[PDB]
Amino acid sequence: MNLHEYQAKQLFARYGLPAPVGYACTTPREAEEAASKIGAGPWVVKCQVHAGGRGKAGGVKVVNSKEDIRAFAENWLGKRLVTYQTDANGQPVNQILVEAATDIAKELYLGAVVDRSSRRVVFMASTEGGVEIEKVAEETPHLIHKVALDPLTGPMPYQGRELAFKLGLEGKLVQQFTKIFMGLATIFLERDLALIEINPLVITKQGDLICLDGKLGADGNALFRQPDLREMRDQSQEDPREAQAAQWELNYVALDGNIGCMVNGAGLAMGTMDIVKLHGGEPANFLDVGGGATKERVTEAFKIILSDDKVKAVLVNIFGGIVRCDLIADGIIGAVAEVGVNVPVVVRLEGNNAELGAKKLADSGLNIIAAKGLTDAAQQVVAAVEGK
Amino acid sequence: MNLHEYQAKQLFARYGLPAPVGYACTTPREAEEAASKIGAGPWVVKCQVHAGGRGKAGGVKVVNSKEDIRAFAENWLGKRLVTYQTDANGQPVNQILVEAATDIAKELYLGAVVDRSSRRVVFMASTEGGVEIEKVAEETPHLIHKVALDPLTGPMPYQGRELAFKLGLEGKLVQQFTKIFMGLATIFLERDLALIEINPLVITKQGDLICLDGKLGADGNALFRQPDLREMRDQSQEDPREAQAAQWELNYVALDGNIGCMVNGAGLAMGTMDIVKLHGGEPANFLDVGGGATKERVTEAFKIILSDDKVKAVLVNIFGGIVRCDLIADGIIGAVAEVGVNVPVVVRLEGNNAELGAKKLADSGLNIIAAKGLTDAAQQVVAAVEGK
Amino acid sequence: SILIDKNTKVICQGFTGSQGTFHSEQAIAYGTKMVGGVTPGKGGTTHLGLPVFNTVREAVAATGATASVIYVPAPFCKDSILEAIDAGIKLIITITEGIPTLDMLTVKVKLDEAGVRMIGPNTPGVITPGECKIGIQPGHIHKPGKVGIVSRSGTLTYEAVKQTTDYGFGQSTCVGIGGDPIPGSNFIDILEMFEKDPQTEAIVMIGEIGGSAEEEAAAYIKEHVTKPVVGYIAGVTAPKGKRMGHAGAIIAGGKGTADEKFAALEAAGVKTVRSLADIGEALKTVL
Amino acid sequence: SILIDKNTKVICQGFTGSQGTFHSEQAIAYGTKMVGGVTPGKGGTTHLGLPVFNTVREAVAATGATASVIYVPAPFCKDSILEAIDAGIKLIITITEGIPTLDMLTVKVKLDEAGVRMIGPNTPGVITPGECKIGIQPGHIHKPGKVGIVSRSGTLTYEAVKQTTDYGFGQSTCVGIGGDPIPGSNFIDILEMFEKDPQTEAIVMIGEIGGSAEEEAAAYIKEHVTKPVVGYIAGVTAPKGKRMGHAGAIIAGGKGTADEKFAALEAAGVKTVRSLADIGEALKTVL
Ligand SMILES: CC(C)(COP(=O)(O)OP(=O)(O)OC[C@H]1O[C@@H](n2cnc3c(N)ncnc32)[C@H](O)[C@@H]1OP(=O)(O)O)[C@@H](O)C(=O)NCCC(=O)NCCS
Ligand SMILES: CC(C)(COP(=O)(O)OP(=O)(O)OC[C@H]1O[C@@H](n2cnc3c(N)ncnc32)[C@H](O)[C@@H]1OP(=O)(O)O)[C@@H](O)C(=O)NCCC(=O)NCCS
Repeated sequence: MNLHEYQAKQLFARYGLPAPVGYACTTPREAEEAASKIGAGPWVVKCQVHAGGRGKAGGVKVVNSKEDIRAFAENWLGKRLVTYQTDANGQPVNQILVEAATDIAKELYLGAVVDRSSRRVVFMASTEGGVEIEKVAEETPHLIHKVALDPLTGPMPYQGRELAFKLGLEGKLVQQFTKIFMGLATIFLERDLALIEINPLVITKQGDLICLDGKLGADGNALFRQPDLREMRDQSQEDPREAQAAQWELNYVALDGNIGCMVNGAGLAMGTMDIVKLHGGEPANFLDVGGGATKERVTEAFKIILSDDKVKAVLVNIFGGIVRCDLIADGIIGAVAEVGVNVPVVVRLEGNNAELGAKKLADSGLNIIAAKGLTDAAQQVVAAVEGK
Repeated sequence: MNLHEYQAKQLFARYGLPAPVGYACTTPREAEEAASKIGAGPWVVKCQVHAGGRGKAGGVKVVNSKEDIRAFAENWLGKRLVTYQTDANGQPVNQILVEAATDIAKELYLGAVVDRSSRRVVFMASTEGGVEIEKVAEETPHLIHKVALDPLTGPMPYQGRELAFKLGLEGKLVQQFTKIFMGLATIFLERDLALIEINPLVITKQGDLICLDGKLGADGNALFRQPDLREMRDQSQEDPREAQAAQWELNYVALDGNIGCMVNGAGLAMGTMDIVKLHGGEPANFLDVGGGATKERVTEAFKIILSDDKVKAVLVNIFGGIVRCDLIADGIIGAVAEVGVNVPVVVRLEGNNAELGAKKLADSGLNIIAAKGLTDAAQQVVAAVEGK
Repeated sequence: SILIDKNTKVICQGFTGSQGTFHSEQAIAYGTKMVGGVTPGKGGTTHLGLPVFNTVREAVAATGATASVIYVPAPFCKDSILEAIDAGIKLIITITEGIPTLDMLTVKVKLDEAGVRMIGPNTPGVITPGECKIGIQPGHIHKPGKVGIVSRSGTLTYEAVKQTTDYGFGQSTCVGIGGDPIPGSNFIDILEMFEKDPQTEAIVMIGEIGGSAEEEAAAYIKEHVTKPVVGYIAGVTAPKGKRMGHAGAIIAGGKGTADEKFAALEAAGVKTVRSLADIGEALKTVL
Repeated sequence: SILIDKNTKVICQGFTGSQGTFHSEQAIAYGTKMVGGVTPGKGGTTHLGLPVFNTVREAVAATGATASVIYVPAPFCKDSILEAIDAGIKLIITITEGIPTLDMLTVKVKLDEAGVRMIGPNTPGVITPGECKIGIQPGHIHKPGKVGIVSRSGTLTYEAVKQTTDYGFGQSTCVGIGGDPIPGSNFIDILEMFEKDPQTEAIVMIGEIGGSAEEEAAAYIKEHVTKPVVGYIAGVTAPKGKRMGHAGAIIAGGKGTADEKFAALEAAGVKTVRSLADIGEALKTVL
């Protein structure tokens, strides 16, 4: 899960890393009052949404009057911010971070992820701050410096110094940089992060390092042992259906298309989406039923997939699982009636009672085709949305 | 450095491990007042000295009246406690630990050291609590269970459970034991301990694990990063000369003998002691001059070695070092006069100006023989104490 | 076959829990030589007619098992796996889903240093049709045969199992490397085993978005795999930077798309198939 | 000779500090191929006529050095050593005294896994008389020769150097394994190197109280060392449970006394000498 910039900065502060003085504000009044608490302006005001590119979308402004802070807060609170990193629906702005302006001398990049190829937490730094790290990696790889945290020793100061020197830092900036590396590495390990990105890590004109932005991603598989992070989850930043799906043991990711997919298995879910795409269809979503395809779960699955108005048909692809094919068929039937599924449903069943489950579907009289295998299933759902 | 039992128990408490309710008391009044703070007696009163075997020496009593607590405190405070683990001079009792009596159902042993053979922190547990762990290891090795902390992973619950099950623990005692293992392992690593010993780790009649005693040894090389432990040092528990030597960059350990030894080098110091012993002498001390054999340092060295009344001669064995032999000779001469060294001194010098330094000694007229090599040096100091 | 066979003796950690019970029952019915299980606190009892031990070392001493399958909830897996490595188990199959990446980061380093093989986590398991079944796969779709299957997905594996059974090729061994970002074993590890296994005549490698194990496997196959390989990568239509079910099914930093993996495999000479329904057809072609 | 020779290129970490400077000057005068040094913050300067680098990797890339000697205060050693291992240095000689045991516990595991050899810490160093000197020993007492010396003590080593030089045997290489409880290399490691070194005809093994490296070396020598070995153990008169200078010179749990070590070495057929003054005589006997 992602954290807001302000939450990332609170965490940094907690680890003694530096960030501008700032206040997360939920009302324009709090935002304007932040000004004098911060001090002399100008002040940076920032919409807090998980997505990046807020600057390009107008969600980050440097203003110089309480009146402007308030106007910006009034403009954004409760509104959705669309950036190149959110879908066209953007993300709700429920907090405006108001922080002190920072005198920027230079912008650096410092970040860390779990590198799967080397199977290590890898920190990377670059003098190319303020730019998407991907762009810099593509074009000036030689400008990206990396160190892998050694699982046996924990992060070491020489690694922080290595990056610091490769960035051409010198004097106290080397120690400051090393300290930031050590703290961020420590946060990464202790809070089970999957991602840290300080872009930009700024060298201020006064000669100090400061985290001007912060993007933190937590490993969701570790939240059971990260109670603090657990509470920081902001569900408003995600499609609410994902959380609904999850509390029902379904993994749902909405897509652009119109052919809903309900499959047991992440791999099969993606494969099913791909095969639907291959046969001319446009998958509307990924939905891995994971959990036992019970009547209740399948019903929820439909409710969730169907909450998307664009869905014109639903392809159910179930291979195996803990529920016999005929029970799944009964459940699909119950879901269809009970949810008032008014779209055509194509079903591909494999396992015990595949053909009997198929019969039950065929005999229900509901608009549900039992397909004969994958390809057929794909072709049929594709055909089922023809004209819709 | 060693910690007092009460300090060990405070640390355990800090790590959520369990110890009897107790108060470290510096006056009989504090000791008696501890009684009602603890509750209904009887109460265990314990002299706090670094050495073990306090029980056998009368330093641990279970009393049942405030009057007895006070009498015991009056009896021991400011007195020295001699146990089979201290020299005949014992250790000063400046604290009496007064704690709640514990209903003992069973005594176990749980301890940890850095095992040099396996190069791991090794925890060991035994059902044979209340007995010197060495005795149990000698006679019933099969009753000692061990696990090595993996440097890569940190202590793991399965290791605590392994010991717990080998101890035949069951039910909640397994979880309690595992928790204690995890906490003690964590303390070991975080505080840079060299040693933990809970003897006995008690299963109370109420069915709980409790640390009835605690012996903790800190790695002295790590005190620079253990500020809390640093402050807990109780110098009264050691021969004050060791600390004096150390602040002068000398490593001194008093022995029984009468031939003082001043050598640069731990290995050479021990070898010199051994060669003196081999040639019929009895070394009075180990003193590794380490630091530059300057006049000041050598002078201190003599003051320290000579503070022991039993010393009848001093053998100085210097091989190499950062100071030329003739300067060392001048310093030995200065020390001898200035310290008023009134005992014979035998000197063995090797390095630059060995023979000239020897000449300077011979020409000083002070009672200092320059020896011709190790064996000779030994024989001569041995002979020098003949009759004294 | 690789990894397991009719002689593999297996213990189950988490033996008495729901999944451990249910799937050990399945392994037992399949004829897998389950010889025991481990559930701290239940040592000395018997379950599914087999001894339950408090620790893996007790289990190993008592049964001689060299393989352990794990059905222990994610919070305790690192502990379970490290215990098994410590008890001398040489093959660990960790079914468990949800293990923190950082835990696996450390476990992987341990596994490699101790020379212990782990399949998983978050895997349906391993099956050598007709000889040994460890995991949650349905055993009545397999057919003792010649195709080795490695996959980051259980369900896709099943599709490929169905196809290779329907075409009569059958399977030598099916290995689910699991859907996590840092598995105990990767494609390259399993590929090398299939290349060296006489019973395996062809390999089906099934991957998906995220990471670069497939791309690396591609380079490996080109230089070290002589047997024909049919590849399938799921997630061509997956958005970037979004977890698609599997913790490992996420395209980070725009790298590791399905197309890049197909491309990489094509360039290494692997027979890829755009439709997961055509794996059997592609094998017929190369066999 | 072992470990180092006239071709060994060495960098010094802590190069610009007092001891690093002073002893690099000595190494330089001896003809040791010091090619550079590392002091974070002083990269790009020159010291003792050699380049100073900010990091070991810079030093290694610039000079090709395979060995590093460390004169870095104890609090920063773990960091220094791990840096050197990371920079590809294959031989680390750590002079530093006072390194926390727990730091060395971890460093040792690292060294062994990375295949990096470390001599030390808390060691006078290593010297192959006439070819290479790394450390703080006085080089004018040595004589290129045939006796290999391994010791947990610098001063005792010198005594043995004096004797083997006086008897004309000279030294192949003198290795101080250092006085810490967990050294980077132990007797067995160095012994094997001497056994395999044609230039070494006899070995002087000098130990002291504490631990069981000597006892293990004894068993090793009996079975794998054919060259004559003369042993000397200091601390026969040391009290138990008291540090005698060296952090490793302490008898823990009543184990590791000098007598036990002498006994163990005697039983393995090693020529031991009760007086440190008789090492030269004992070598004459066995040569
Ligand atoms: C591991 C998983 C299957 C466990 O689920 P589960 O069986 O319902 O969990 P349960 O609590 O019933 O059983 C777990 C058992 O492990 C035991 N356990 C806990 N820690 C243990 C340890 N260190 N060693 C051994 N057993 C341990 C518990 O005691 C419990 O057994 P008990 O009920 O006898 O006390 C589940 O968390 C999971 O990961 N499911 C997804 C599996 C999956 O889909 N994989 C990918 C397929 S492609
Ligand atoms: C290591 C030891 C020799 C250092 O002492 P020292 O030279 O007086 O210490 P100094 O502070 O003068 O020099 C240390 C240098 O290391 C540098 N340093 C610190 N961390 C470093 C790192 N990670 N990498 C490289 N250099 C580092 C410092 O910058 C300092 O140099 P500078 O003065 O140019 O800034 C000393 O602490 C020690 O262990 N002495 C005992 C040696 C011994 O007796 N061994 C056993 C003999 S048998």
